[PDB]
Amino acid sequence: LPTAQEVQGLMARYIELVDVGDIEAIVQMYADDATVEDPFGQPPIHGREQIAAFYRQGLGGGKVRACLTGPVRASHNGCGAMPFRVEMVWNGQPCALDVISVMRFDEHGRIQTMQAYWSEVNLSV
Repeated sequence: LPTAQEVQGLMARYIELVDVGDIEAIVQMYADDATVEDPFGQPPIHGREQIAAFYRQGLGGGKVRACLTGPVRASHNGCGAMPFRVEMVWNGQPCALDVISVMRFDEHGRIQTMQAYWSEVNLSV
């Protein structure tokens, strides 16, 4: 179970992998029975293949970017939350999405749950 400092490291690492579009590396941060709610409110996806499929759908095009927009806030029970911005490209038009992601990590340092908070109000062109 990661310490607060290890949570900050793991979650900053997540953002880096997203930014460079390494699907394989991201999927491996997840526990075998992880769940992903993205956007939070939608039904959760479960299992490594479905999570893999999710990240391929979003990052497969290659041009997607991401960076932290403030520090990671970490707990002493293996959890953390971070604000970030995702730059992506629907029709050639640059757009940005503001997101906050909440993660719970398991006893092996792997992501057990991820919840990503955003909606259309957080999208800009």
